[PDB]
Amino acid sequence: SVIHPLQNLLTSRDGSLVFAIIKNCILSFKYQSPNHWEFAGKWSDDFPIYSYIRNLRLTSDESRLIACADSDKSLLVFDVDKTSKNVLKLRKRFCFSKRPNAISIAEDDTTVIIADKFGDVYSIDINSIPEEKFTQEPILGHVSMLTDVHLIKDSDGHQFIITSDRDEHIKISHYPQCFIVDKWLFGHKHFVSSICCGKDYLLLSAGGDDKIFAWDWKTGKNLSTFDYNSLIKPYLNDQHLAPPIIEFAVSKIIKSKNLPFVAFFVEATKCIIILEMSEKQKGDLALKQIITFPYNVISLSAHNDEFQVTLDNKESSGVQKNFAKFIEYNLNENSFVVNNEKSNEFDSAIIQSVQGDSNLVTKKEEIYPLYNVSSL
Amino acid sequence: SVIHPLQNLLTSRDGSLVFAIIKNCILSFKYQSPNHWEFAGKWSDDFPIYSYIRNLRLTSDESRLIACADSDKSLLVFDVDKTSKNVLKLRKRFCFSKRPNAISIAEDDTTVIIADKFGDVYSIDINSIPEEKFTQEPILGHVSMLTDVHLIKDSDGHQFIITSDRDEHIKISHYPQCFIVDKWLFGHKHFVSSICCGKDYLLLSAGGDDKIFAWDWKTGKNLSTFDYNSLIKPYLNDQHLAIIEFAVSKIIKSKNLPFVAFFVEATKCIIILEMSEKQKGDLALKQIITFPYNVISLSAHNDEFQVTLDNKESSGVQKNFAKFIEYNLNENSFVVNNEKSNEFDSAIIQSVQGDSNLVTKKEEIYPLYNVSSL
Amino acid sequence: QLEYPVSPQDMDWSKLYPYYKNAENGQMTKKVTIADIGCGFGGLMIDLSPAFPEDLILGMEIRVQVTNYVEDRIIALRNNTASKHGFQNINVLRGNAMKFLPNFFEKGQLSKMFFCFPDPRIITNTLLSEYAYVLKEGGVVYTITDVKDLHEWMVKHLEEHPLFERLSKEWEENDECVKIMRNATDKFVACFTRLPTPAIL
Amino acid sequence: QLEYPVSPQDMDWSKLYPYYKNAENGQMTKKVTIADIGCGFGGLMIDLSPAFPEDLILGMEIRVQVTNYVEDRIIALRNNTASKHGFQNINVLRGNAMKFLPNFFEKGQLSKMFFCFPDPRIITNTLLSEYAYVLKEGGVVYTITDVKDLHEWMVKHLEEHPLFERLSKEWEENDECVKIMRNATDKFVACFTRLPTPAIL
Repeated sequence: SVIHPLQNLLTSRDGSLVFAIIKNCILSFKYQSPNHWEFAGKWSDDFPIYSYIRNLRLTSDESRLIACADSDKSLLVFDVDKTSKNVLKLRKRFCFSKRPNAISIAEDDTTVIIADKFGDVYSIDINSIPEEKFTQEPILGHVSMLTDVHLIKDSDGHQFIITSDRDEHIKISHYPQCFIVDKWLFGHKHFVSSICCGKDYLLLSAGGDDKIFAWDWKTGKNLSTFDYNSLIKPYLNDQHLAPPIIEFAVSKIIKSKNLPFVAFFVEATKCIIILEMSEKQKGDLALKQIITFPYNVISLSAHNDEFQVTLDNKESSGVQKNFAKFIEYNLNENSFVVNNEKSNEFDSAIIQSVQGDSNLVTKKEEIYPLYNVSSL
Repeated sequence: SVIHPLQNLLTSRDGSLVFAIIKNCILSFKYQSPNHWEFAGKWSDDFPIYSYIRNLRLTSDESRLIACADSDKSLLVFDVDKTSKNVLKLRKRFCFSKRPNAISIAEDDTTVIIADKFGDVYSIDINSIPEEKFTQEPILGHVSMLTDVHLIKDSDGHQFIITSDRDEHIKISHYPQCFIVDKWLFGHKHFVSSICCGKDYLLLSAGGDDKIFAWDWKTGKNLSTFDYNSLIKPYLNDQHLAIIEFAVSKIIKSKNLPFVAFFVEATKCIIILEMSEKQKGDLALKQIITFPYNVISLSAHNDEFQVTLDNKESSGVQKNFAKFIEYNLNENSFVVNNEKSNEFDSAIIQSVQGDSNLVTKKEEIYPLYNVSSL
Repeated sequence: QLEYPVSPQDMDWSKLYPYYKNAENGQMTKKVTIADIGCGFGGLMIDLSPAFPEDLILGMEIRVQVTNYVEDRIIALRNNTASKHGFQNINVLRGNAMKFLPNFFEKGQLSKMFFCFPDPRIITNTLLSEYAYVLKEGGVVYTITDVKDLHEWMVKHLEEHPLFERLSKEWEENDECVKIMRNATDKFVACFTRLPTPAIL
Repeated sequence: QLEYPVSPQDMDWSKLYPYYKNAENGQMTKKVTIADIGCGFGGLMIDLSPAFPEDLILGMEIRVQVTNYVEDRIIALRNNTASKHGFQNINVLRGNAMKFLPNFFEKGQLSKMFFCFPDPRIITNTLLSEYAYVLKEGGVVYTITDVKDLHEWMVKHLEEHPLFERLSKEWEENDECVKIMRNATDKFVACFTRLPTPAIL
């Protein structure tokens, strides 16, 4: 009997609401420090074949939560009761022909940008009634597999959508005038898996390459690159052995909200690497810290100035622990440190939220595949 | 009693037919050497105010002759009887809103390009029936006064119309795709009055400027310029008082020989330049030919030039109405053919007497110097 | 008496646009690219100036008093300005667009041509061919008037000329130039693309 | 395995078009300006070569046997030639236009794009936006096929895309490229202008 590892966390803006993906389910927990975790409901997807749930996102007013269901190629929209015992109420399911892969909410806070597996991008008004048969053309498209979407805005309030793909492209298009490609960012030799947007047109991108890329996206200029090869080398294992030799990929790159820090993780390693963003010369990166964990990092998230991590603890022994870690910045020590109490209580809250459920607690081989970015 | 000077000559291809403009009339004469001139008819325009006739042109088959009538802002079409006693039969009159100023026949030999006083260019099918009220839009246009038109053709059989104007422009347009300006030739500082087209995209242009201009019109490049100021200076008179103002009136090419002739308005000569066979566009003086009167028109028939003179003020027997200049291979020079010219004067005098229209008071003679007005 | 060049290549632009004279070469770093035909008192130019800082913009007017007024006006703007480049990209000259455009501009030189509130013809089937000449392929002709008849006149000739194609209302709603036009001191608008010339090789 | 540049600026064109390498600078004197998408055995290129001597023309094909054939073919043409410039302006590479066009060509770099007898989709509402990117304003898309259905497909998407406008039959009859198309080894033709982008300043 093992509990399915957590696929992702999403923390509300104040910190009191945390959402977690496990298999085809979303668990909500309410939080009050120091370290009090209260179960706040379980939603399960009731539709080889793995019913993935992905891309948890809260609207700006946090009234609603959106996500993608693979079973259904759908955009789930939930109502969020900050007071209820069960916090999530599934109220809509927008279905698509190909399964969503990445999403972003528009500035209007009502339009959702869906990027699908096949390279098309759609927009959806979440207020509208789900059409039984889907009938609208892509807003733009690539002929390669889409990897990430971000709505973004220049100083003048002009909107752009940034899409990245399996064929090393980072495309910047006008929005809503999506028939107009603004430019591409050129530099990646390998698929790009992840982008995050910074201050003053700073963009950070990563994936199959050996380096993290920094751009000014207005300029389109590649400001610099950070080589992380001599850091993850020791962390590489025989899961980085590539079919009929060393192959590794950044899985996610993410930014602290106020501090000049960026974190990322390489798929199937047991660390996250933290770089500092130069305040002197925009785009310049330097190593700040590496944090190691008892298991492989499976997801990386940020809440304000703290990072959360989720781990593959499929193979623990006795009492299953270490499902997630909360890393906080210590101004005194000038360093990032795990918050063991809050993490440990979370493990406790997870164990008791989930037991009974034969779906979530199950055989080790009945656990959804957890390492899916190498397949690019 | 003075006979109205001749405004222009036009010689048929073989040389046996000559046409002349006098006032509002066209006289035809038949010719056989050495020096036999036979009167072959008089047509008169029966429509301050001067009923000019201008721009005599023969179709390619010489079946018809076209011209412009100012009285009527019309394109006259005549039938040409090479055998009849009276050679010309006016058969059509195509009227326009503004008076034609220059014309050119298209490659098809049936379409006439009319360039008018106001800057518009029309095409007319001479086979068609003259519409009582004129109803068709210009094929192209300038906002300045149009000075000359030439239909022209590149090696690939592509047609172009070249138009020049009072504001120094030489425009090259596609034909019949006249909505497409090919290019302009830039260089003239003053109005352009005359263009003539040569071999291998050579073009020659002149007018108010001090120089003759040479171009490659495909290239659009100005190959060179020939300054003729130190030649006509001695020939200038007090009709060039505006302070020295003079203008080339017409520039024209010999048909087979490498020679170009032109005249400056109200001078008594024509200047003949040679076209370089070594370097295309290069010009050099060859000869100046002086006459007893001002040259009023300049024309070419094969390798001979004809000239027409303002002999308003002769005394006794009115002579020297025209001159035929021929090239003498022996002497390597151009020379007047006095016999042929003199007999022509004779044929003119006897073709025209009786007519109170053509023989008249000296002040009742149409103005003869009209290019300076630009 | 009008002053205009013998050819576009003889035109000295360094007096109207002194800020774009290279002090080393004695050369122009930029070329006039936008034209306001009948610029009147220069309002549209003023609004275009900061919207197209990379572009040289020229206004043409035939009225002498109006051009002197505008010269003084932009000279002022230039000095009443903080930056070293304020309104440096904008100017006027007295000239006749119906006649001498090709003296000032090379073939396909301009990107935009504006005819805003033309006097009840600078638009003619015949004049359009000359405008097509100086306007690059892909360039545009912008048109605004309050006179319905004038608007329909302009539209008919632009649409009939083989080298011009009307742009859609959707296109206009997304275009900054149209906004600036609609907001320059009952407004009918039409815009046209200068179609590529059919290749006669 | 396809070879393509990291960016258009990293592309070395001096190997495909050695005759346009400046020996002094080590620089390119000319840029690729015409593109034949799915050039097959290179016929259209051969015919375009002498018609556009000032222009660099590139053919792209995904089939490797076909590209090797065409490489050898043009190498031959180049040596089988009197002049020092015969067929020097034409070449091919194996690549995927549906994916890597922007790796080879800067924004607005091309003047012409040909899709002649495309295999019964390189034409898509979605792909058109990328083509619009590398095709300059005023540039043109040329289309010829013998399949009525294919012709109507191409036409619908080109005409529905905001950045493309069909050229008239009158335009086609005057255009050399259309002639050369119609005469390259029951022929439906359509041509489109790359409209100017609405200014989003």
